[PDB]
Amino acid sequence: MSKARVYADVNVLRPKEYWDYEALTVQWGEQDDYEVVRKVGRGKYSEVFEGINVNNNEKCIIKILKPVKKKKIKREIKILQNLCGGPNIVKLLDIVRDQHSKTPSLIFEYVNNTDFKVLYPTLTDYDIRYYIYELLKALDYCHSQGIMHRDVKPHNVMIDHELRKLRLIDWGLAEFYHPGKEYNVRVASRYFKGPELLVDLQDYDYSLDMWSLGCMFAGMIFRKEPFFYGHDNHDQLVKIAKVLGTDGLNAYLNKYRIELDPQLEALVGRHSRKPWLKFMNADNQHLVSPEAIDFLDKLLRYDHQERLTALEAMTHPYFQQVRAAENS
Ligand SMILES: CC(=O)Nc1cccc(Nc2nc(Nc3ccccc3)n3ncc(C#N)c3n2)c1
Repeated sequence: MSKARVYADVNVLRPKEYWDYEALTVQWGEQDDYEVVRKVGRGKYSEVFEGINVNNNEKCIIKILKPVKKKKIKREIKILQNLCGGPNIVKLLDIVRDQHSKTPSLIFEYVNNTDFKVLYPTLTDYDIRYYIYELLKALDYCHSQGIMHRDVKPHNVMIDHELRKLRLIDWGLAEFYHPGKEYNVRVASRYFKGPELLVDLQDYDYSLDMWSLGCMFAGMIFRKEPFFYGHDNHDQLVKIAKVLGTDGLNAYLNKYRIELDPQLEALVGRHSRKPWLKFMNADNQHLVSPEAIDFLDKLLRYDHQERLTALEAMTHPYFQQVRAAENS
């Protein structure tokens, strides 16, 4: 049986109303207050437009939900309400609906985000350290609130490079952490799914997000997005193993008394561990310093229990200049 090494009893001492998201009662605003300016994004669960709050004439983000079960939508909302004002946590402005179809839309703060596919490549060594650091404040904060974002990826990290402002967005897949509960493992995006998810280990925790963060951090310094480029869940676990080696995996499996499956276990095969430096070339050599490697290595661990916690990561020597900067 596995659990969390930190923040494990947050939802405990906390009244049921904090996590009993199904007892939530949505207080709907007026749909008109917000007008769609232009489309900017879309997911398999919604469409996203830059909008304008007709009263204050200020920009906003309108997330029009697609047929979602009501329980699911109360989860994304309750969690959002619970994290309001948290370091770098995207702010939920309003909840509205279309009277006829009952189509709901969540109004969020607006961020003039620069696509990561284009942004990331120009970031400097320090920018990387800086923004990862900011993303870490968001994770440590939600983890400390009893919430797993379970879907960390560039697409969900909005960055206004001009203002050097960052926000962790889209808490649809997020979930409340309960000591001992099992969770669906069809979360996160293949390229960021932790090994636990690829081996059916159901009782995971905040740790899952640190693996994803690690994948994100890896792609950034090694300039290889995604880092673990697989074609499907099976290929995902394999692509990982060809890097961390199968022994760590075998040890991982055996420690939690888990057992892969024929085609899977046979698919993975046997692989030696490939050192992190084997991924250094001339397009990233100026970003793969020892502190970077040491920090990455402490995030990308098979065993979710070994991985650094959000709080510890922010103190790793890798971020010392960012921290020293902050103390001014
Ligand atoms: C909204 C959500 O949960 N997920 C979701 C799903 C797909 C795309 C997006 N997109 C998306 N895009 C932006 N900003 C933006 C993007 C490109 C150019 C200019 C501005 N923002 N800004 C805040 C939020 C926020 N919050 C957001 N979401 C969001």
